[PDB]
Amino acid sequence: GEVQLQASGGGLVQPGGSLRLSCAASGIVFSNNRMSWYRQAPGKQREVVATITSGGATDYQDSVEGRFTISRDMAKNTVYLQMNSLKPEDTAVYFCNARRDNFATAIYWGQGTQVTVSS
Amino acid sequence: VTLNRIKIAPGIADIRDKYMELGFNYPEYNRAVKFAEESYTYYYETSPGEIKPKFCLIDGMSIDHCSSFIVPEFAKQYVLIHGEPCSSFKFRPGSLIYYQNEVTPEYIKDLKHATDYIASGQRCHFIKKDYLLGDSDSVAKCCSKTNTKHCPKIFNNNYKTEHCDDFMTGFCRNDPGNPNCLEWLRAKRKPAMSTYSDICSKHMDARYCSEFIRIIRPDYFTFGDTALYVFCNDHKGNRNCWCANYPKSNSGDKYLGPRVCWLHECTDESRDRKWLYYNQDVQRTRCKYV
Amino acid sequence: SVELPKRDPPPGVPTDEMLLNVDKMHDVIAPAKLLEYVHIGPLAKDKEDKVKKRYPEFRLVNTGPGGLSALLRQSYAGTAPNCCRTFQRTHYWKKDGKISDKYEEGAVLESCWPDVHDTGKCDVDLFDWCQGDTFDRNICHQWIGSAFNRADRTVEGQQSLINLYNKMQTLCSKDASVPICESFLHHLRAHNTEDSKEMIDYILRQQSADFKQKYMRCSYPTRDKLEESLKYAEPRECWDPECSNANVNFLLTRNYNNLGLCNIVRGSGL
Repeated sequence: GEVQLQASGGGLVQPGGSLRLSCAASGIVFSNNRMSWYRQAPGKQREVVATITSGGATDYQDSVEGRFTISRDMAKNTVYLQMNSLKPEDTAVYFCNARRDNFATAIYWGQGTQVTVSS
Repeated sequence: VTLNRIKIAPGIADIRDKYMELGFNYPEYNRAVKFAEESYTYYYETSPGEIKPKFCLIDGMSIDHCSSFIVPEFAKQYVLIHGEPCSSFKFRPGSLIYYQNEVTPEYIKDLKHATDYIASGQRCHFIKKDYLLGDSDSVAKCCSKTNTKHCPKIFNNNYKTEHCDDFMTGFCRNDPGNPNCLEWLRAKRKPAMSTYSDICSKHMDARYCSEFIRIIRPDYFTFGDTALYVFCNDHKGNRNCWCANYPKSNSGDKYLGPRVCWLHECTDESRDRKWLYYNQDVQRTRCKYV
Repeated sequence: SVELPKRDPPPGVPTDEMLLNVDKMHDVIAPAKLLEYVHIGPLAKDKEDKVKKRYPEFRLVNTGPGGLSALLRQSYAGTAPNCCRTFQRTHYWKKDGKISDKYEEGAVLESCWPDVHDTGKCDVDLFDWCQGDTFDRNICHQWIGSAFNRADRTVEGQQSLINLYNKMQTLCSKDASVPICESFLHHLRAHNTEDSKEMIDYILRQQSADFKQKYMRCSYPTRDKLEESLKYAEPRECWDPECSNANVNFLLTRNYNNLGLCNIVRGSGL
C-alpha cells in the first residue's frame, strides 16, 4: 500500500481554454517508471493520452498531438499534463499511471480528476 | 619671317639637353631654344609609378616611337596615357622644346604660324599597371599555373579572385587530381564546388573526392550530398554505398538520419566519411553507446 | 634654305599594350569585374561600334594616344533563367536569337553577377523552376542548401532568406511530398536550430490525413501500438517498425530526437 498517484488540476472551461493537470507521485520514483496520462470518457474504454519514459522521452495520442504536453519534475516527483486548445471531445476523467521499467507486475493506477469543456 | 642662321650648341651638364641657336631677320625671332632628345633605355621609373621620357610625340607620329626608350621586358606592365602638350621641330621630330625664360608659350605659337620649322604634339607618359593578357592561351597558362611568368595578379592570385573560375571548370573536370585544382576548390566558390559535385558524382571513390568532402563540409555540404546520391544510385551494389543507399530495400534509407548507428559498418571509425551523407555523419557522432 | 639640322627619331619599339587586339580577348574581357580597366590596345575609330555592341555591359574608354583603349565593366545584364539554373556558367554569348557558351564573332556578351548565388537574386526564378517537371535535383538541392549558409550575410541577404522560408513554408504546408519540399524539410533538419525545428513541425502538422496516414505513422501511432509501447521502458521509436521504416524527413522533431536514444551496444545495436 501507500503508492499514491493523485490527479488534480481539472475543471470546467470553455472550448479553446487551457488546463494543467498534476500528479504528485509517492512510493514511485520517476527515474524507474514510465508515467502515462490516461483518460476515460463516460461510457467508453480508457485510452492513453500522453506518456513519458524514465529517461524523459515523450509520446502522445494522435488526436491530442501538438495540443497536449507531458512533463516531469524529478525533484518534486510530480508529472504534469499541459492541455491547450481543449476540444469538446476531450471531456473525460484523466488519471495517472505508473509502470515499472522491467517489472511488468509493478503497475499502479491513480484516482482521476474531471475535465469538462463545453458552452 | 626667314631663317638665316642655325647651329647646335651643346648643353651644360645633361647631354640630352641641347640648344638650338636660331637667327632670323628680326631680333624677336633670334632666340636659343633649349630642347631635349632621347632618354636612355628606362628599366626604372622617373616618378612614382611613371615613366616620362624626354620626347614630344607629334600628332601623326607612330605610337611606338614614344616607347623606344623603355626596356621591352620592363615595359610589359606599363600603359601609354595622354600627356601634356609639348612642342617639337618638324625637321627634328621627337625633340622636347623647353619653355625657358625667353622661350615663352606665345613664342612657340608665333613660330608655328611663321614657318614649318616647329610642330606640336603631346608628351610621352607611361603609367604602371600590370601585365596585359591578349590571348586565350595566355589566360590558360596563368590560371592553370603551368606558366606564371608574365601574368597579372587577377589571373595569378591563388584563385582568391574569380577571374579564373570559367577556365578552371573545364580544366579541372579533365584533371581533378591537379594540385592547383584542389587549391581552386579550397576557395569555396559556387563554380568550383559545383564542378567537383559533378566530378565526384562519378568518381567519389577517388582520393581527390575525399578532399572535396573535407573542403565543403560543413559550410556547403549539399554539394557533397548530391554527388553521393548520384554516385550511390549509379553504383547501387558497391559495398561503399551500403549505408548511404541500402541495396536490399526499395528506398535505401535504412540507415539514414539517426538510424546510422544501428549498424557497425556505418559507424566504423576507419571508414571515409564521404560514404555517409553530411547530417547522417553528424548523427553518427551523437549516438549513445552502452 | 640654311640646311637645317635634321634628325630622325629612334625606331619605335611597341609595348605589349600596343600589340593587343580586342578581337582575341573574349576570354580576357568576360571575367573582368567592376572598377577594373581591361586594356585592349589601339582601336580604330571604325571598330568602336563593333566593340561597344559586343560588350554592352562595358564602357569603352580612350585611355591613351594612337587609339589606345580599355574596357570598364559597368553592369551585369545576366537574366535569371540564364544565370540561376547553373553554378558553373559565369557568362554567355547571344547571337541570332540563340544563347551559346562559346564566343562567336558577331555575338553579344552577357555576364552573371558573381554573387548571384550568394544573395537572393535567384530565389524568385528557382522557386518556380524547382517545382513540377522542371525540377533539377542537383541544382535545386544545392540552391536550397546554399540558402541556409547565405554567403551574403547582409541585412538584406538575411531578409531575403526569411522571405524564402515563408514562401517555402506556405508551399510545403499544402504538400510536403514534392521533391523540393522534402529537400527543404531535410535542410531544416540539418540546420538543427530552434527555428528550423519549429518550422518542420509546423509544416508536417499542416499535412492532410492522407499524408499523415502515408508518411507519418511513426508520429501518429495506432491505439494498439501506443498502448503496447507502454509495456517497454525504451521509447517506442526504438522498436516500432513504423519508425525504422519511416522517411526521416517526415518525422516530427520529437520522434527524430527519440530515434537517437536507443542505447546502441558497441558495434551494431539496433
